Amino acid sequence: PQNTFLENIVRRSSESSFLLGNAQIVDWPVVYSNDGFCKLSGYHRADVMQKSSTCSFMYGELTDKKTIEKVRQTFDNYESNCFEVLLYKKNRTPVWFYMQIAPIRNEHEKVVLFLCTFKDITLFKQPIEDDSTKGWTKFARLTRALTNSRSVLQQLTPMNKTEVVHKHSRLAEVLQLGSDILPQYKQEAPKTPPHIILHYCAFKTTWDWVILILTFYTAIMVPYNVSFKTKQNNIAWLVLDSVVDVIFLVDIVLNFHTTFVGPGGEVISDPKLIRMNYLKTWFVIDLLSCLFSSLKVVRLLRLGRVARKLDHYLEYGAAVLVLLVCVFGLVAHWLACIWYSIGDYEVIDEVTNTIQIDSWLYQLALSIGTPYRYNIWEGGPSKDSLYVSSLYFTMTSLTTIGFGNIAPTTDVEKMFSVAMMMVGSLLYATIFGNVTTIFQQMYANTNRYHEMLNNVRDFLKLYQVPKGLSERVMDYIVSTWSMSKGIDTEKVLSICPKDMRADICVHLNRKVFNEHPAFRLASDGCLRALAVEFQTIHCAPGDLIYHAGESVDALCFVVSGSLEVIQDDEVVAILGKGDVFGDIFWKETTLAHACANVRALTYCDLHIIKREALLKVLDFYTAFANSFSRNLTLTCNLRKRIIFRKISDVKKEEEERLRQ
Amino acid sequence: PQNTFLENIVRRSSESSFLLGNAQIVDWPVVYSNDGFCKLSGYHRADVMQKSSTCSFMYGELTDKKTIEKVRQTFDNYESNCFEVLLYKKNRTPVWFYMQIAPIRNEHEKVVLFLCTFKDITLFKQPIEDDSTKGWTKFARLTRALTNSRSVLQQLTPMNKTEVVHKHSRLAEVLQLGSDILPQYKQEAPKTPPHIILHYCAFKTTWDWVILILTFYTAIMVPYNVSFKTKQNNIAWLVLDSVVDVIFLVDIVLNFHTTFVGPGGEVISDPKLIRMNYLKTWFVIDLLSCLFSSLKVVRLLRLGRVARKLDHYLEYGAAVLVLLVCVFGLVAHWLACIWYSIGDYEVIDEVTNTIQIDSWLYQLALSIGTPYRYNIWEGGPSKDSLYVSSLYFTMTSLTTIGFGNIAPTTDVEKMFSVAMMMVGSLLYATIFGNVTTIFQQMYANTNRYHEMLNNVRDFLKLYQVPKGLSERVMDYIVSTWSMSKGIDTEKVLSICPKDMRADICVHLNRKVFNEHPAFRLASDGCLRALAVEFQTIHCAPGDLIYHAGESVDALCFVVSGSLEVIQDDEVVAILGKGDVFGDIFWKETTLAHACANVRALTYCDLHIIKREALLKVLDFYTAFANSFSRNLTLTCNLRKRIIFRKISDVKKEEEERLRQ
Ligand SMILES: [K+]
Ligand SMILES: [K+]
Repeated sequence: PQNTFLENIVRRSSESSFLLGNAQIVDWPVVYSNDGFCKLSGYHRADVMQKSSTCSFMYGELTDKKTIEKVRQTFDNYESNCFEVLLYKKNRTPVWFYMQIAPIRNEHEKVVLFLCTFKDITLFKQPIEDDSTKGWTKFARLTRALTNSRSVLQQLTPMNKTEVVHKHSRLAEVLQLGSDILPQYKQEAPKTPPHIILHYCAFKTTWDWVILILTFYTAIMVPYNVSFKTKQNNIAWLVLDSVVDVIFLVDIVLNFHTTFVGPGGEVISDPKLIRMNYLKTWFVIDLLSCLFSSLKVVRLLRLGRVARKLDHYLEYGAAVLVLLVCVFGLVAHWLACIWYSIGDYEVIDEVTNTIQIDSWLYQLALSIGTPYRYNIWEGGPSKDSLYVSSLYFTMTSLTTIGFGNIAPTTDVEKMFSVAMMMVGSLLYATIFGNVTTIFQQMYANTNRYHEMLNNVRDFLKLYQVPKGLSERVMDYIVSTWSMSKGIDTEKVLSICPKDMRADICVHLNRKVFNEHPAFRLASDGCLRALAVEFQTIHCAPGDLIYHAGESVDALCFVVSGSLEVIQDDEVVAILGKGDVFGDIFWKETTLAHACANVRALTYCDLHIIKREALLKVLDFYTAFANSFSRNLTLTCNLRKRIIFRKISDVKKEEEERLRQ
Repeated sequence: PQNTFLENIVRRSSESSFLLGNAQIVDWPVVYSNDGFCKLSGYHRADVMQKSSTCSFMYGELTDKKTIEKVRQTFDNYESNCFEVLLYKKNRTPVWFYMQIAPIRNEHEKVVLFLCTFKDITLFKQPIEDDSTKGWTKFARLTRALTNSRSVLQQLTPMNKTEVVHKHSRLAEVLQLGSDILPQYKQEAPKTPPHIILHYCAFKTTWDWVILILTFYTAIMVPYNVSFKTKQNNIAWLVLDSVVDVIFLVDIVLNFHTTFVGPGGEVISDPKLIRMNYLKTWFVIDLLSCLFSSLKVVRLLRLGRVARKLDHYLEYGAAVLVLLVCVFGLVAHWLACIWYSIGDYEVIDEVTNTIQIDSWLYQLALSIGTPYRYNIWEGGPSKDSLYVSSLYFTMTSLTTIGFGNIAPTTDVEKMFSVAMMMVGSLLYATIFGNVTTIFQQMYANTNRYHEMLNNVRDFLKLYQVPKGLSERVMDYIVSTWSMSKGIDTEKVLSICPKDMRADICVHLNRKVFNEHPAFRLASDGCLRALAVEFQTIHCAPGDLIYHAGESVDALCFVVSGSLEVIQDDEVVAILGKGDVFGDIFWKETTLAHACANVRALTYCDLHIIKREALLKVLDFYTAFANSFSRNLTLTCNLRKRIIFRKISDVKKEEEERLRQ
C-alpha cells in the first residue's frame, strides 16, 4: 500500500515545474518545489518553501492587477483555472508564465494540495523591460528564455501572426488533464491495467492447486496408457482427457495476464514485459498441451510446468515430507511402466513366433497358474495383475528389499536394472538426507532445553549444592521454560527496527500504562521512551526482591500477585495488584539501604524500571516529570525506617519496673 | 507452596472493606486496606497505612465511649467480636459502621493479623448531624450512604419498624464465618475438595505404569486372538481378560477425579471444569472398554489412550531409544497378524473346494514336510509354526533384508506388500532420524573438548612454541577439563535470577567466609555482595601468580595448597591453607609493584577478589569496613621490600677487610 503521488505527477509531466502547495493553511505555503522550477525561476529549494503557493515572491514593478486578484479568488474557492501572469526572477528578468492552478483531493474530497505547474512564455508575448540600454536585448531574451519551445512544444506549424495556437491550445486542457495529471493523494493499492490478473490475489491460488491436481493425474495416467495399451471408454475417459486439455489450454491463455515479481523490486504490471518474459521463458509448456508415444511423452513436461511454481505450495517442513512420498510413489510407477514395456517386448519372439523362456512375464505366468496358449499366441495373465506384478518388482528394487521371486534374467532386464539401481540409490540418498535435516530442524527446539537442564543438574551435583537451593533452581528453570518455551524477547526485539520495537514494548507493558494514575498525562513520544527501559521479572514464593542491606535502585510496579514487606521480623505492608514500591529517585539523588525484606507470597509479576534510565528519561521531557512527581505515591517507601515497639518489649519493661 | 491469604478473603467477601492490621505491634498498625475501604471512608492507600487498626483516625465530636473502650478491650485479649460504632469521614460526614474484628492465626496459633471488615450502616440507624441547615439533609444522607443495602443486603422483607432483622441477623455471624472468612496465614499446599486425586502425587504414577503395561499386553494379545482363532482356556485367559477390563473401567471412573494442568497456569482443582474437559475430549477411551473383530479393533484404541500421556513416561534420550524398539516390535506383530489373515483367506477356494497353489501357506506347507489333506480339508502346519513363519516374513520385509523364501505371489499379497513397503520405509526413516539426533545430542558433550584439544595442538604446532610451554598448556587444558567437564560457571549462573545467584555464590565461597576471622561480624546483605565478586583460580606447580614487576590489584585467599614467596632468589614466606596475601587496598589508594615472586609448590586453590570490587563494596557498607580493617592481617604483604644480607656477602666483606 504505497502513497505514490510524486511519481504519477512527473511521469505524465515531461519536464514540468510543478509547485505543490498546502491548501488548508492560510496564504497556502509551498510544500514541494520540483527541480524544474529550480531553473525557471533561479530559486533553490531553500527559499521557495514556506512561501505562498500563489507565487507572491516573484512579483515586482511590472505585475498587473488583472489576474493577481483573480488568482487569489480562484485560490479562495477550490477550482482549477488557467491564468497567465508576468513574473520577475532571481536575476531580475521579467518573463511571462502560464499558471495552471488545480486542486488535488484526498481519499474523501477535501482539497489538500494545489498543483501549480508553470510554463515559460516569452517568445509568445510582447517583451517589456525598463532597465535596458538597447531594444534588441528584449528581442534576444525572447529566444533565450523560450529555448525548449522552439523544437517540440508549440512549433507544429511555425509561422508569424499565429498567437491563437498559443492561447486556446491549452486554455481548457486542465480538464483534459484531469486523468493525465491530477492524481489522488491516497494510500493506493497496486493498480493494474484493465483485464490483468494479479498472482497474489485469492483467485490464482485455486487455479494453482487445480493445476497441481491435474498434473498429478496426468503423470499417473499417461505412462499407464502409453504402456498398458487400453481402449477408450468414451463416456468416462475421453471426456476427462478433453476437459483437462481444455483447462490447460485456458491456463496457457491466462498466463499472458499474470504479474511476475521484478528481479530487483516488486510486481511489474506492464503487459509488454510480461509477454516478453513468457516468450523468452516458457513456451515449452505451450508446446505440450497443443497437438501416440511421442505426443504423450512430450505432454509429460506439464509436470515440469507445475514444478516451476514449487514455491507457493511448498514450505521447509512437513510439506517436503509429503512431497518426498508423492514423488517416490510416482517414480515407482514410471519405472513400473518402463519395466512392463521391456518385459512385454521380448516375450513372443515374432521372428520365429516362439515364447522366450528366460523372460519375466513367462516365469510369472508359470508361478501364477495361467499359461500362454497358441491359437497367434493367445492371452496369458490378466491385465489387472500385470500392473500389480510390475509395480511389485519396482517397489522391491527401490526400497532395497529384493525378494527375488521376480528378477531380471534375459539380457536387457539386467541392462535396465543396472540403470534402475543408480537412480534408486540417488533417490534414496536424497530422501534420507532431507528427512534427517527436517527432523534435526524440528527437534532442535527441545534439544536446547534438555541441554540446559542437563548442564544445570551437573553443575548442582558437582559442587554439592544443598538440597534447598538445588530444588529451587531446578523448579525455577522449569517454571521459566513453561511460559517462555524457546522464545526470548531480546533476540526477537533485536531484529526489529527502532519504530516498531517501541510499539511492541509499549504493548508489552500495557498493564502499567493503563491502570495507573501516574501514566495519564503522558505524551506518546514519552511512553515510547519509558517502555523501552521497563524490564520484567517472574518471582516465585519465598523469593526476596530486596534484602535488608541492598541498594534500592529500581522502581517496581506489581501487576499480578502479592508481596510482603517484613521489618524486624514484623509484617508492615502487604502489597498487591497495582502497588508501587521503591525509592524516590528524582528528589533525593542518593542511593539508600533497603530497610525491609520484600518477600513474595504468590507467583508474582513485577515491572521494573532502573534508576539510571528513569532519571535519564525524566531529565529530557521536563514536562511529564512534574506530573510524575505529583501523581505517583509509593505504597511502601524502602528508605524510611518505621520505628515501633512490640508488645513483648512493653510487657518486659512493665515487669522490670514492677521488680524495682 | 503458596501463601494465598488475600485471595481467600476477597472471594468469600463479595465487595467488603476488610482492614487487616498487625497485632503484635502496639497500637496495631494497619497493614493492608482493601480498595472497598478506599470509598467507604474517603481515604486513599497513603494515610490509612501505619495508623491504628482500631480505626482511631475516623473519630471526632460524635463518637461515644460505650464501645471505644470495649474496642480496646477486645483488641487487648485476642477474641472476635461484633461491635458497632459511629465514625466520621474524610468529608466530615458522620455515619455508622458495623465493626467485625476477628483474629487470624499463624501455622502455630499466634494471632498475627486482625481482620476488621467494615459495613456501612446509615439507613438502619437514627441520623445525627450538627452542621446542617435543614433536617431533610440527614434523611437524604440515609439513602445516599446505604445505596448497596437497598437491593440485596437487608431487603428480604422490606418494611418499617423492623430493626430486629438488622441487629441479630449478623450479630453472631462471626463464628458462622469461621470457615467462610477466617483463613490461616500459612504456607499452604495445593488444597483440593474431598475425594479428588492429584495427578502429581505418588499414587497416580503406579496407575500410569500399570495402564502402560496392560496396554502393551492388550496390543500384543488382541490381534493374535482376532487373527489366530483360538479357544478359551477359562482358568488362565478369561480371568485375565475380565480383570483387565475391570481395571480399565475403574481407570475410566477414576479419570473423573483428576487435576489437569491449566492452559495458562497451574493445577485447576474444579470438578466442573474437569468433567467438562473429559466430556469434551476423551470418551473415545470410554467407548472401547465397555461393550468379534470390530469390538477388539475398537478396543485397540486403548493404546492411543496410553499414548495420550506420553509425557511422564518419556524423556528425550534413552527413553526414545527404548520406545523406538517397543513400537517396532509391535508393528512387526500387527503386520504379522494381517499377513496371516490374508494368506489364510485364499488357501482353500471354498467356491470349488480346491487348494490354491499360488498362495504362501501352501508353498510353506510344501517346504516344511506337512501337506494338506482332504477328509473338508484337514489340518496342515501346526498353530505354533504359523505364527513364527508369519512374523519371519514381516520382520524380513521391515528390516529390508528380504530372504525371499516366503514371498507374495498370488494377486493380493502383492497388493498388501506394496502398502507394507511404504509404512516400513516411513518407520525406518523416522527411526534412523531419531537415532542420529539422539546420538548427536549424547556425544555433543565430548566433541567440544576434543575440538578444543585439536585447536590448541594445532596452534602450538603452527607457531613452533617451545616444548616447555607446549607441554604446560597441554597439561593445563586436561587438568581443567578433568574437574569441570563441560560445566561452566558463567553460563549456569547467567540464567538464574539475582536472588539465588547470590546464594549459590555464597555457597561456592564457603571456605573463605567460614574459616577466616575477618568474615565474622558481617551482615548477610554484605556477604551476598562480596561473594559475587570472588573469583577462583586453579594454580599448578611452578606457576607464578605475581611476578617481580606486576601490579598487586587483587586480594587472594589460599584455601588449599602451598605457595612460596621468593625475593632475590631467597625464600621469605611459605603460605598455605588459610593465609591471605596481597596489598592493603583500603588504606593506600595507590597500586604497587610486586616485590617478590609468588610461585606454587602444590596444586593450589585461590579465591581472588579484585581491588575495584573490594573498594566498591567497602565504600557502601561503611560498618563492616572497620571490622575488615581491624581483623584482616596479611601474612605476606607484597608491597614492602624486605632488606637483608646473605651470609655470602658478609663473608666476602670480611675477606675484603682482611685483604686491606
Ligand atoms: K539398507
Ligand atoms: K536387501
